[PDB]
Amino acid sequence: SEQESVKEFLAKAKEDFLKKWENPAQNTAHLDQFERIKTLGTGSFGRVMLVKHMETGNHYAMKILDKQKVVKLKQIEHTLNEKRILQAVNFPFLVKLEFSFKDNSNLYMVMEYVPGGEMFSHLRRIGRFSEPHARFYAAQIVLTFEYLHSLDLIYRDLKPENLLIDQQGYIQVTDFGFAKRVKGRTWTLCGTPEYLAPEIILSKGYNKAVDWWALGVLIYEMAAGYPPFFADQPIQIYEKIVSGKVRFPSHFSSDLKDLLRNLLQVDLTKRFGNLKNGVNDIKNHKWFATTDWIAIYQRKVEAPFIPKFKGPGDTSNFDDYEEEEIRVSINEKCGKEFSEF
Amino acid sequence: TTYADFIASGRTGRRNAIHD
Ligand SMILES: C[C@@H](N)[C@H]1CC[C@H](C(=O)Nc2ccncc2)CC1
Repeated sequence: SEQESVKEFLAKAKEDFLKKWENPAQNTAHLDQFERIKTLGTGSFGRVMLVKHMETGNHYAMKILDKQKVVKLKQIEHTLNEKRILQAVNFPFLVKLEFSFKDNSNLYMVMEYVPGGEMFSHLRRIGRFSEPHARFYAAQIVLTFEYLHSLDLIYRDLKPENLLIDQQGYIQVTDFGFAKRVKGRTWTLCGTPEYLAPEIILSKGYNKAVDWWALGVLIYEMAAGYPPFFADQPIQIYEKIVSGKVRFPSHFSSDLKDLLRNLLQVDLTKRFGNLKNGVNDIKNHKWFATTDWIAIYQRKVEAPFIPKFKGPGDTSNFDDYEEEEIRVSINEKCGKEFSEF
Repeated sequence: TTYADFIASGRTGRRNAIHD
């Protein structure tokens, strides 16, 4: 009866998604409504900044993409995908998109500000998380992928850099730049090298099973403190991924090793998440025996770690970046390419 | 140790996505 309830919830969440998917919100704010405070992180197309909404006094995180840079890198369709998907989804562990708009130079997406910082920062500083701490995070991602995959979405860029910790110590998944809604197979070589499934590297055509492989890598990295395949050059990492060879640190519990062998399965027809029981093979695994899936979803479990928060607008959980001016050209750049944004 | 090998490696910082 637990399985049937999940199934009904997902049926309704699909209907809500589809109405927004088919009729996307557009142009819901303007730049001059926001005071820009500080840069929170960077990427190849622009940056994410802490901003304050002047009419309400609320703080947000604003993602800014340079249209000319997106075109140069051939990321037009990926950028249109990102916004279209993010405006339509609704889940406790996904960052909420509040406004989007564009001007002559840039695209803008304004999301809830998540003050606890990136999982990456905390993981590097502590070294590694204990198995129960790792388990708490992993559960949230399992439920998030169950939601996403039921909507025909593939996420494709799971890693600690993309996972933000909120005030309550729960995860928010951000950065939907490679997410795609797709019923069959897809072929784009994208993602982060340490996290890529072998079928992506081998140019085979691939599906949602790549997210389950990436979850294997994440769980290993959280519990070990380093990823299962690392080297100084990406080409060297690819060699290791396809080889089929994983070593586990001696402190891994036998249950965790077992989970991991089934997620890091080079053979698609043997990989947990891609068998007939689907996500249930993962949720029913021994390693997750103590996880109350409903309590996690409702956010009722006490988090193992809560970040220090010193009031609204505090950025102490984030690194410092050099600040750059936002230049807005007097001529419209790339109008046709981004007309649907 | 593997941990020491990792910490001395070129990839302990934030990792960029690939597009190409
Ligand atoms: C892929 C990485 N380069 C990218 C990870 C996401 C991050 C972000 O959205 N930060 C954020 C969002 C909302 N609230 C606080 C921080 C920006 C940089």
